Amino acid sequence: ELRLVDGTYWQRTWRENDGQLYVDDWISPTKADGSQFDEIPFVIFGSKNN
Amino acid sequence: RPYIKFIAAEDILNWRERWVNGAKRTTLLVFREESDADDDGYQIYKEEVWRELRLVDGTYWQRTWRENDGQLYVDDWISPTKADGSQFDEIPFVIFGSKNN
Amino acid sequence: ALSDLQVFNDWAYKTMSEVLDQQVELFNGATRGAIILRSAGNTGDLSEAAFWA
Amino acid sequence: IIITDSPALVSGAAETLRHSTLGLTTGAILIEQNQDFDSTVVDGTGKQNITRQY
Amino acid sequence: ALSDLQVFNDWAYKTMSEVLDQQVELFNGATRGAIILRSAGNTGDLSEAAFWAKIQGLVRPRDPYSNADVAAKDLRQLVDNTIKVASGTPPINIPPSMLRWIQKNPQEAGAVIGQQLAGDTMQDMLNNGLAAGKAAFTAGGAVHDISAAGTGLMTQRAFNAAQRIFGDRSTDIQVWVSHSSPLFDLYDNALANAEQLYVFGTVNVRADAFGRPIIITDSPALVSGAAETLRHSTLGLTTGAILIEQNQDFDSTVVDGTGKQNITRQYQAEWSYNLGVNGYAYDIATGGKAPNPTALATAANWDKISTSIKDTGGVVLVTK
Amino acid sequence: DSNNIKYVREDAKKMHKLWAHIRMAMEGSRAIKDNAKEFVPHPDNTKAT
Repeated sequence: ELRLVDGTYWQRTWRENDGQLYVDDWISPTKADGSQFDEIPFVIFGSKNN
Repeated sequence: RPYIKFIAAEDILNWRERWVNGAKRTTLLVFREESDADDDGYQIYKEEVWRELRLVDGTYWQRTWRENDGQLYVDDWISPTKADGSQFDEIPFVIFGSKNN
Repeated sequence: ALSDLQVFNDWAYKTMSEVLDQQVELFNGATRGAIILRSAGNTGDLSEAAFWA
Repeated sequence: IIITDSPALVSGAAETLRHSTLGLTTGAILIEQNQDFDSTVVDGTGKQNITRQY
Repeated sequence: ALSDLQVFNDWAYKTMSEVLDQQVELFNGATRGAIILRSAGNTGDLSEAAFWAKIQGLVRPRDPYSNADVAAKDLRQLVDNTIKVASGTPPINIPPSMLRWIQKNPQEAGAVIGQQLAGDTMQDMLNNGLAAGKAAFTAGGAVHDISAAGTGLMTQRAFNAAQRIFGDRSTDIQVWVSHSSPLFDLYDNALANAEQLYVFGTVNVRADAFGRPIIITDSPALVSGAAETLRHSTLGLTTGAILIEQNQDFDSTVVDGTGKQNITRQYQAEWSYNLGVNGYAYDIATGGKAPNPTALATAANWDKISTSIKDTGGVVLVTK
Repeated sequence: DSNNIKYVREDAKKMHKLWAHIRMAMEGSRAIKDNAKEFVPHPDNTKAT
């Protein structure tokens, strides 16, 4: 679950066990130095354009 | 002298594939060897000798089966050796084809 | 007392079968060509050959 | 003299037992194998156990 | 749960087969070793092991002044036992001609029979093991009944009775396996505590208040009767109490029987396993050489081998 | 003892027929016309008898 609040990247993941959705709290991945992220690490590439 | 036989496609009539130490090793291989009986007369017989190439505990052994006068001969197991001895680890028989050996 | 003890005897499977009785390994060559063995194919019930009498 | 206990040569019983010794030249008896050897194994269901026939 | 109705990679592409509705993950570590699922074949229709017995009069009082006459003693050798259970599969009529549904899948028939058969095979193993364990423990005199007292099921007072029965060695009981209804009765009694030893944060305890977690499965072997005569069976197990041991001899054939206007394609499967209960022997003569669940669950087909109940592993509790 | 030195594998037995027919095809017209009974079915079995 990728989200962008105030230009900042947050994510949460779900684990499902035959219909047991275990939700995780929203988390903030950061780069090696820090400063967290400015855009979502996800690109949708198509035949026409990305 | 060593002799390179040529075993016809129909002459190879038995073979066996068994793993030892996790390896493709051929354990049994039997092929027919054809010949013509040598008598003073002029009739041509057609007498066959069957060779049983066997590999036990990584050692190559050999027998020949002969057939005459209503019986089936068996000869002693022999272990052919190299000029340096040490017998053998692989049966000296190769089967080839279009796909692979 | 061996009666109180338990005895299991023993068993094994030799995976061996008796083949047959009479001698049949005289067929070709042993009879000096009297009886021979080929791998020819024939159909119907009969094969002919003509030899000019 | 080549020996085999073939029932064909016996052709007799009790006192009237008539063993037959036949002599052959080269090529006397001709037996060709038509190499048409069928060997199917059919298996069935519906019983308490899987059945197989050779 | 999963729907996967959105994308159809293939027609009914493993999407659902309602594979099973009963919890069957009760083997080895799942049962804390109580029901160990193994794979080691053995021949014949039995498996007999022999071990020495405990000499009953091993230690005797001695009168030094007069030894009198020496009492004659002797040593025996008990026999263990492990019956082999045979389980098959009814002939399954595969539709050879694809039947023209919204999902046209001929070979998916066998493809899904594989997984459904695996699930039902493990279910059958678990159910037969539980029924045989109940039968053996009942034949050994390791049963308690609290049906006549009160509602027929106490929250934790029930488990203390089984502890009393199994005796001084009660520590080695690790797991109770039970139907879901006893657990829900446990919750209901805990949710309204007479002696308030429960708090809202600790009313959902799955354990038995002694460090023995309750493992829940809806096995038909643990229930019998209906309405007023309905009874639930809860049986506690030590390590290695129930031995279900596969022989890995699964056989499967597909036959084109035909014989009718349309082709007939069938499916059949065969397998076997060895069922053993610690401290008990299956009476081969009284039962059968290839017993069925009716014979396995029937008492008097199990004999007590261990001298003491403490040696054998398992106690059964009946609750209504 | 087994004493079946002449035993042939089942798959080799299966391949004997194809091997023989390949030998016949390589052989020439004589072998095929000697055994055209298989390759050429009779136009009428009722007449064939």
